Amino acid sequence: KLNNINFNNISNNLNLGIEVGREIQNASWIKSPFFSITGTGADRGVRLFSVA
Amino acid sequence: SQQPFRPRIKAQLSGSGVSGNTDFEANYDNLEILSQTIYPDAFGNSLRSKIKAYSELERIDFIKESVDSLTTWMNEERDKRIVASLTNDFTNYLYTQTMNVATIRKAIFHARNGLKGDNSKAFPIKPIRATMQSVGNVMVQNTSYIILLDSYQANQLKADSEFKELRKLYAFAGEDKGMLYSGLLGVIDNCPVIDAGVWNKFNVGMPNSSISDSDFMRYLNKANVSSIVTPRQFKEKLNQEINKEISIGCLIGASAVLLAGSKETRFYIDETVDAGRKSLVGVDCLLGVSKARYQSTDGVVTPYDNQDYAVIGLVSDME
Amino acid sequence: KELRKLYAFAGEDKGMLYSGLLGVIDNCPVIDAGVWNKFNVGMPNSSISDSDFMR
Amino acid sequence: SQQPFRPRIKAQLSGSGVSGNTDFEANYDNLEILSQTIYPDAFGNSLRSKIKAYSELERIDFIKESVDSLTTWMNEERDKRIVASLTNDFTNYLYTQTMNVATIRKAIFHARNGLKGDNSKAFPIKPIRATMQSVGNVMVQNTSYIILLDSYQANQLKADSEF
Amino acid sequence: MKQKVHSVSYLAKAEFKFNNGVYNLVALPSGAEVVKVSLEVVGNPIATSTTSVSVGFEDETTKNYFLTLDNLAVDDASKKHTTSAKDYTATSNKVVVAEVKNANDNNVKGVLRVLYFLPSVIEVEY
Amino acid sequence: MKQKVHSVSYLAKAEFKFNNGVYNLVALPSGAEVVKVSLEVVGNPIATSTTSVSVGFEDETTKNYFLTLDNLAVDDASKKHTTSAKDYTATSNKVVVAEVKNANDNNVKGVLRVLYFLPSVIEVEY
Repeated sequence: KLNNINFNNISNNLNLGIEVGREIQNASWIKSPFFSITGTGADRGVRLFSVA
Repeated sequence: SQQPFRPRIKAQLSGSGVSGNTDFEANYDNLEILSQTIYPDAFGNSLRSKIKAYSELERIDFIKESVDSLTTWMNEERDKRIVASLTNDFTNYLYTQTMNVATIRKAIFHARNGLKGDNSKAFPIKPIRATMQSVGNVMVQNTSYIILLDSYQANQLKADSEFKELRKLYAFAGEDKGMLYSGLLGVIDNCPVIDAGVWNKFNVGMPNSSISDSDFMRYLNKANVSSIVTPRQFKEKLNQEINKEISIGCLIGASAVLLAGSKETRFYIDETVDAGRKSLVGVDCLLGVSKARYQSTDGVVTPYDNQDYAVIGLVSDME
Repeated sequence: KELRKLYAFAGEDKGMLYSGLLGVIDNCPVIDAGVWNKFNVGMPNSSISDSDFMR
Repeated sequence: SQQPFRPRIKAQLSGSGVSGNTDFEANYDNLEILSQTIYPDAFGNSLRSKIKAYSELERIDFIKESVDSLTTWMNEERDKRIVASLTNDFTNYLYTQTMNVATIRKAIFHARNGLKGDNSKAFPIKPIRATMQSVGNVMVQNTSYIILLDSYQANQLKADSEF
Repeated sequence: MKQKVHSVSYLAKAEFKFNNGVYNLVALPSGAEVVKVSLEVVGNPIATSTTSVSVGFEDETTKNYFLTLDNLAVDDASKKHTTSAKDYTATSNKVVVAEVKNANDNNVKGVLRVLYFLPSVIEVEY
Repeated sequence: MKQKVHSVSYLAKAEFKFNNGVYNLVALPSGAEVVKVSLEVVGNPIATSTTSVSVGFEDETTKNYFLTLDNLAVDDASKKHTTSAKDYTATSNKVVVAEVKNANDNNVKGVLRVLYFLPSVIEVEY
């Protein structure tokens, strides 16, 4: 076992240093159609009552 | 310093939380962070000329022609890598016997909410664009993905009754002026539908189960991927449920494929072959291509764990 | 479909089929709210467990 | 100086190339040039007249009438050269019982993607025109060919529901 | 008298330890012209030995396309070295492997040498 | 598929006129991969000419590592050319020689062609 085929992709190259992404990007993007219904006026579909 | 790149995503919380007076520690939430590593790959091609007297005899300008040819070969290798990584082992896909607008809609809202072909609950796919529009007085957000169909699939979609209905509607309305005339597919549900071609030996297109395993596999990095399901193996998988070849398209959202490094190419012109008579023109590239597919950093099972981040497969019988 | 055709003749609810939306039906806007999953809010369905809803 | 003409096309490169550290000489590509040779052909027609006495008798201006009819003949015969060479020995074709827009769409798809009627592989036929057009924001390349049907196929197409 | 010839040539050499199993020995590119495949057994195979070696391809079920080699302890002269009688143009990327079975020997080794030409071609005039 | 292969090869031809003695024919460097050794008899060996040649190394006592030709006139056709069955890796600078004895002939000559690869390797990925 001296000169056999090594199936070692470039991930097994000890000259490469990995670089980690500069920012962790967020996997959350969705907005829902409820912030616009909600309100204080009596006409709103979801009415907020101010209660001290 | 085009080292292997590691981008990371922050999963979002799905925990029950804690009720009225129970303590936080009774149900902590996990801050699951996921990562991928994109290793580069080196590939290139060369052209050796004839003797100088023979090139000016046959009136072939070898440097010009070889640079042009190698530029084209290089662009096609790049895109074939992007598409091969984009189309192996779909974790999420829909199979239909003939492409139609119903299946494109199914895919678009499967991506909008997060669902799988078995009507499961995966994760919402981030779109290429997402805007706040106003229906009457309610602010909704509408998404725009990119649907890359195979040309057999675009030909199936053109002969679809509801697609003709929708083109009639657009005509009465007047927005996609010049798509049905120009043979294009236009926008369906805010999402541009594109005939992306057919994969052949000369240029890139959406693959099909007619391609050979080795011919498809020589375009995967094999350090950037975990498993490998070629279109032929994917056809065998879908066959376990008759002898029809399949055709593959993709709904893609933002960052479905990640390119690390420098997609620029290098040209090596050696005018010193055979003491200066002959000539060599080489073109080389080092590029990391990977389908966006993040793995759990520590150990945790998560909807994002071994799943295509922004790719739904769209499989139809190529006929 | 035929109501969208009528709207297009009249030219009133512009964009609510090129954008995938649903628009207004009888003065009242129709809205795709989404699907209820473990991640964000949508309209519920019978698939949800009783306990998960009652929470 | 209308000699036999020889035009040439540069074939598109294929072939694996080299990967990793393998040097270029392990897989040289072939810059392949294809040529055709077109040889000219002489053809013509002629009209002879009757005796001068008969031409003036029947008040036939022979030079004029003969010239315009021979012009029409020359036009038709050049066009028939073109059509015969165009229709000889199809290497790639589609058959159908009746001409419908399904088959025309299939033919445009086949031409743009280098497919044969049996889905075998070929090269993408170059179009009369090609353009970059934006759909949403994706730039697509649309192609215009030319479809030449006869009268019977044009009828079969007009009797098509999809048409 | 024009022709197209292969000007680039490689020799791959690989050792395996004559245990049981298969060994991924030689990596052939596509279109490569294999002109020599030779196996040399370095060692003293004891008498009463069943060790059998077979050099071939991995993609084929039986791994004995190129060479077979049995009875290593019978006339140590025609079993020490064995060259393949077959040439081969690689239609695709290939893996020349060697499969060994019934191995009942110690410190016996195999050196495989594969001389093959690369798929490149140049035009030659004579 | 990574591997390391020799890319440089030399053919060395030498001729010797079949007298008695040894002849320093081929020079091998350390690490050379002898992939072919062949000996060709140019001439018409006499009937009952019991001359005998053997090709091997000079540092070994019996110079018959590669080839041995006896009875050069019985099956002349199969005796014109003989190829060695062995492949060799030179661990030091070697000298391939031919020892020819019992030489009782005239005009008979030998040509030894030795094809060997050089010690250099390059890394090839397929």
